[PDB]
Amino acid sequence: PNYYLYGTVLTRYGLASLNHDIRRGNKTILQKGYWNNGKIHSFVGSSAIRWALRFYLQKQGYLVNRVWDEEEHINRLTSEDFDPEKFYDDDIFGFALLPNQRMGALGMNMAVSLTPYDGAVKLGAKSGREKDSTSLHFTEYHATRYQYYFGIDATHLKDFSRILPMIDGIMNLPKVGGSSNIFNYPFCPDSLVFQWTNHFASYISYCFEYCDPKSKEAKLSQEFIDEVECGQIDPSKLWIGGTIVKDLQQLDNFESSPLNKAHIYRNRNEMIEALKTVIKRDLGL
Amino acid sequence: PNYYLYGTVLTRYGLASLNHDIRRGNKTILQKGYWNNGKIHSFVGSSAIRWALRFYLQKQGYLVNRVWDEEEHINRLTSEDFDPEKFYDDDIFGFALLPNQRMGALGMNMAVSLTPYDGAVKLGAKSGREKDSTSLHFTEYHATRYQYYFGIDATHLKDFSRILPMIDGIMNLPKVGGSSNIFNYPFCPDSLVFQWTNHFASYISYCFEYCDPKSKEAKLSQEFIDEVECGQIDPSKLWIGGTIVKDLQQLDNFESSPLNKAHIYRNRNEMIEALKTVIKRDLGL
Amino acid sequence: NSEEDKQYLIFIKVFQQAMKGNFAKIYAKTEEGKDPPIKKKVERLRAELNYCYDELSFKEYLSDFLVRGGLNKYFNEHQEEIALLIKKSPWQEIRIWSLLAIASYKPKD
Amino acid sequence: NSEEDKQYLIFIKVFQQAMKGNFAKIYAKTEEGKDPPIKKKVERLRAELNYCYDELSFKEYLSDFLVRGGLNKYFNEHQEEIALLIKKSPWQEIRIWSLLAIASYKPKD
Amino acid sequence: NSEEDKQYLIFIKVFQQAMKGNFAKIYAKTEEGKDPPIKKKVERLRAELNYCYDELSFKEYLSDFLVRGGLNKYFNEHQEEIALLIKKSPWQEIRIWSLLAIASYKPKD
DNA sequence: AGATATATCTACGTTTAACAGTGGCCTTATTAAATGACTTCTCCATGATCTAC
Repeated sequence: PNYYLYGTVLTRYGLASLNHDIRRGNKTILQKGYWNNGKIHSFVGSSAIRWALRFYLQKQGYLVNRVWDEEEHINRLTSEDFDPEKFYDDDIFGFALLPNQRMGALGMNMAVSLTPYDGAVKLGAKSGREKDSTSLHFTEYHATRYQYYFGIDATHLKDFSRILPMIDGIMNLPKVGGSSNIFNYPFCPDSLVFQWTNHFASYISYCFEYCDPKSKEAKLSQEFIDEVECGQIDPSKLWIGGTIVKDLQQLDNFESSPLNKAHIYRNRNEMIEALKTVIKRDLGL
Repeated sequence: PNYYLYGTVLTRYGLASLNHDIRRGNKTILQKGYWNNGKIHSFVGSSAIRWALRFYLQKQGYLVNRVWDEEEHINRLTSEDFDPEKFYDDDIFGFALLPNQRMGALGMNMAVSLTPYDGAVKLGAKSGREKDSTSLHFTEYHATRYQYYFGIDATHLKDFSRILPMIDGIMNLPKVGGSSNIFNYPFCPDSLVFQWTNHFASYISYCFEYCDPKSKEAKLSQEFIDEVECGQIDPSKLWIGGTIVKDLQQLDNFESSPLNKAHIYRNRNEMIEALKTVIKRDLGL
Repeated sequence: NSEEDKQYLIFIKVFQQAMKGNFAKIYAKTEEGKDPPIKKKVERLRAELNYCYDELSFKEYLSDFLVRGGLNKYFNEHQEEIALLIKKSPWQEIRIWSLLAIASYKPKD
Repeated sequence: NSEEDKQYLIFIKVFQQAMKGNFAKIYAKTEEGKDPPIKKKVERLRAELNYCYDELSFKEYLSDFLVRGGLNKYFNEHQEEIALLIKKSPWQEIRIWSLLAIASYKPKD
Repeated sequence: NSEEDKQYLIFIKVFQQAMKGNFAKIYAKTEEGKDPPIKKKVERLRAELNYCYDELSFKEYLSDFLVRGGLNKYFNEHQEEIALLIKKSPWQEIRIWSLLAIASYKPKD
């Protein structure tokens, strides 16, 4: 068949400055753009999470064509010819050297900020009376939960068993490129909405919304719940876990809604184990 | 094997004017921004804690590249060629020339105020008569406890034994940059939440949360415990110590809760000694 | 213009009339000497307004200044609108409006 | 809308009517061609309103001033709402509302 | 809601009914075209309420006022709540409530 | 038993006056980024010539 895995992930609450764009003057602007309701939100690029997954695969001991020398801060190639059969990163993320190119199983979108960006900035200055042009500086930061959408094609993987390490990496994502010295923002998931279906149609993209414009509440969006009510997006193929489970269970008439008969687990590890068992049963692994 | 030490410690109650922002007029603006529940919370820069740890390392042996003069108010470099193999400072905090550039072993987040900041302003005058433009001025303070989150990659240290001095310094943090003359705020911690695990997945972010507007109760949280109850963040990997232990032991059903079987020591020194023993055993020091 | 802009304009005029009253009281009380202080009074008013740190103190100072001003024709014609505007809107925005009214004070020819 | 704001507005009106009653009282008290003290009385009211030291102070004064006002229809219409508003709420906000009312009685005359 | 505020409101009503009885008594006392002294009676009531020196003073006064009011139906249905509220709570708070009731009786007639 | 007129004592006076801060200051220094990168491949149009039917 043709099985695919789609998910929208929400991160914890903390101060983040992970995606500084081209800075102006003395202030290091973090990249931002418009989103729901026309309010500016801060974005963390999908390439950063792809790099984080590559680093996870490198660290866990898998082959990985691209080796990242941490001390040299340089990237080296184990072999000049890409071999998706042998290398996990070439299998999943694809390649184009300019065969020659691969489509790439993992398809990920940007990481948006659940809460609009007010414009908070932080001043940093070099200590000591001896002050030069590089003495003081301003760094922009944001206190938000980040949400990104990803989609992978199980069939497109050259080795079907490679889907397990990618899921493990998503649940155990290493540092996402940012400023860990002064804004160490953990990108570990704390609420998932996963869909594992044979049809492609996906209705879980950015299914998270804020209760108040400046708050750490992170309630489920009305559109997603309503669409589950209406009849599509089969609850048997739905996988929701994390902190949103409590809010869903505190909703009224929850025992009667179709959300009740969907895979919901308070502990994320249990939901991941169940989804991995389902995937291994479906793909003959 | 990879190892990380994530922790969030809480400061004592007292007045705070540590991180003046811009001094708009006569008001030395204590730096602040929005936080949980959309209330303005005062902030202490993470670079301040990094500087405090640098000063602690310099004060007690522990060869460092950057020597703080304490008399000329200037920073001197023993050797411009940063050598993380020898200096503690380069090995721990990293460097950037603008060579190797390191990565930094310690990742810090900005300290947040556990209580919202209303106005907390203070007058200032200079003796009497012959008054000039410098005679009248204002200073903002804040009477709360501060909370920040930090994380070290243990394996990334060039010398694995260098993790011990940072723990000693965090337990014994010197003056954090701020108006020590007028508002002498000790940054020593009174309640610790440390976790020592072998995978990056890093919960125990700013768990300490009490709100209760103007008070000093400093209850732990509801979500963190929820997490602890659910099954992740296994208690064997958790370390809780400080005055928060007294509140924790008074909770009902604490004997049956999974939080009981975590490493809980009311005295901070005992918990720190136990954590040091565990780290030394695990890293082969 | 929308209703909020009209309310903001009446608030500006109300503050200006209050300053008119206060300056008139200053002129009457200290007619002795070459000239009563107004520029120093304006600077002190700005310093007091910038001193206010939260909603309670700033609203206290604003109400005290408003009553000290005297009869307020602009605040006569619009009771409920301006009262609700003062109570509801965040105190910082009221501070901007008061400072703008201060800077916009047209002297009486 | 926002019935708390409605109660606040009707409290402003109640205080205005009470001050109207006290103005009628002082106008009745004065005799001959002497100028009835109104500016003096208003300044005295403002000074006593500013002078207060929490709870019992200025709440006793609020109640006494309302009684001195006499028959007040706006307070007649709404008993429980204004009674609860006076018993509850921090006294400083009630002072803000009363001061506003001082500045917003002048629309009546 | 908020049962203590219920006690406060029923105390307000009890005081209003007692003063209604007192007003009926004094209206009965007067005869022929002289204006029955009521505004003067209200002033006397306020002055006697203001005059007190804690505990026994103003408590004997409130009891005597309730007695001279006559039969109080609300007091009849709410004996225990009113008595417990009177015995407890600072006497200044009860005086403030009584003054609010003094200004709260007009909608009765 | 039903319908109706009558009787009920204080009370009063409930502050008069004058003021509702006078002065002086409303930040002094300094720094206003430090680096390096500024697409990456291919996909050509047209005519002479070779060659198969």
